[PDB]
Amino acid sequence: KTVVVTTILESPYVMMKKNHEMLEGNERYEGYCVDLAAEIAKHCGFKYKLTIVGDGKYGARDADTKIWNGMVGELVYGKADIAIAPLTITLVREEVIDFSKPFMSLGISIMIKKGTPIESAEDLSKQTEIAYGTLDSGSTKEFFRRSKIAVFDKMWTYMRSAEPSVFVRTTAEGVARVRKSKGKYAFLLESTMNEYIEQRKPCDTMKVGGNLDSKGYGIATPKGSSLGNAVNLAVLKLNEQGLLDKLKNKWWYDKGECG
Amino acid sequence: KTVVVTTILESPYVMMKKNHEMLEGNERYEGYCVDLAAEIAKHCGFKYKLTIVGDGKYGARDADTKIWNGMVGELVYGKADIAIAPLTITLVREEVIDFSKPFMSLGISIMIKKGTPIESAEDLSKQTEIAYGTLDSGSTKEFFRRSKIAVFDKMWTYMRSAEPSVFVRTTAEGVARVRKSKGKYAFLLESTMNEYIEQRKPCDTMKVGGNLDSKGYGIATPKGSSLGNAVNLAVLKLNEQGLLDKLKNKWWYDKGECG
Ligand SMILES: C=C(C)[C@H]1CN[C@H](C(=O)O)[C@H]1CC(=O)O
Ligand SMILES: C=C(C)[C@H]1CN[C@H](C(=O)O)[C@H]1CC(=O)O
Repeated sequence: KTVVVTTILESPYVMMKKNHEMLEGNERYEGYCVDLAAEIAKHCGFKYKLTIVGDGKYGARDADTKIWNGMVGELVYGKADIAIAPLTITLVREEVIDFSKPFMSLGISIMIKKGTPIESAEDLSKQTEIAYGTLDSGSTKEFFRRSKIAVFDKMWTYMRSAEPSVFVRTTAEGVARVRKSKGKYAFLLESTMNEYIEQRKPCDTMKVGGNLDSKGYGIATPKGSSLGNAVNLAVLKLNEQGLLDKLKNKWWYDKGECG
Repeated sequence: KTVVVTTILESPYVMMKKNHEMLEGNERYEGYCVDLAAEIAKHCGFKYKLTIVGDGKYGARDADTKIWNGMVGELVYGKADIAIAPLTITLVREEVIDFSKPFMSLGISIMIKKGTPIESAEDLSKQTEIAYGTLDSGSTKEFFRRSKIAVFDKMWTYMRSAEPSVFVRTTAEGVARVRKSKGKYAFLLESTMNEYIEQRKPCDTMKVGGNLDSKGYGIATPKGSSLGNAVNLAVLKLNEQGLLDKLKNKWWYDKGECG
């Protein structure tokens, strides 16, 4: 049957095309993950339908109810067959779903407004004049909440106690906060998003310092799914063919607006 | 029972300790992969024995006999339970063994003697005054042999036809050739090895340009092994704890000899 793909709108991975109202089906969407879903399906020989996760989440388990939300939840509970999105490969997700080998590398990174006198996480951690935070859901927040590393633990303590709230709900909100805060907000976000934004007008942000960790995004399937093996081999094939690098250049750099 | 680990001597992943003749068992060895094997075993709760692959290979299948050699072969044929080494995650290996999520990122990279007027693969590809090659076995050679990308295809054609042979048998041989060829040899090798060497005396090499691809090393087990799941979760746990970054710094940078 048609494979149900769950994904989520996030630039430049999945976006509704400007003229989407005139299109149908999968053709309504564009972006890195859209292109990737099409290549994976072509290599594994299946038809598929892109659907957008209802709750707008990636995947976390409620501590009380023990229910998985997000795209991971759609897989775990049988609502979707595959998740193709900037879904960070984490231990807690790997315990309940199957992940491909990573299709893209990333790490938590610092986005500043140009001119901000910050060069590293340790720099942020030692001060408060420049506020800093993360998405209020997702693997970045969890990284900090869970870290036993001294600098990241101090940052997490800072972020929980800082007022007003340093958390944002969306990547767009975080970028807007950076751009509007006159150098007094720094956003901690995945390096991929950071790099994407740095290439976009008004060219007033930049990624600074090293990344805080290293990890990858993977394609996820329900545990035991017969699709898993084929999609993993497809990811490795596409990587080896240079197609993943091509897609990254297409969506991040090829039409870069900032020099 | 005790888990049989197959690995291979390659610096700084696995090395015999200077006083190994006075030690026994796993304690004879040191390096990044030695440390990693110990952490994985501790997290998965097994005892293990480090053994060194007999044929000194990583893993490739003979086109005629269809027999797998190297550490991959030891797994496929039941001689070892787990392979812990700088074993590049490739499609052809993933078809016959199980790989963890990557424990370390890398890409094919160019090593030059300092002062060599080369900044990229495309630079090498356009000339012949500076000879360039790879290991005569391994994933780097296969990358070139198999590439359909124009620049890498031209490089492969160059390497097959260049005289004398541009291939080397070991990383040490490649480094020595770079250091001894007065800027007239460049070595194509994994970025991890390149970065390691760049930090060692006599500080006369360096990694130049971007990497030519992106990939990872993974821990490998025989297909269907019950160890697979646990070792994969261990790798993700160790990554998330910052232990993999710590090990890389330990073996590459902490005692760097070159500034
Ligand atoms: C943009 C969203 C909320 C995602 C994408 N990857 C991370 C994930 O899979 O949880 C989340 C980002 C983050 O936590 O900075
Ligand atoms: C050093 C050896 C021959 C290894 C390590 N990784 C690659 C592999 O797993 O094949 C080989 C290196 C290379 O091909 O440049």
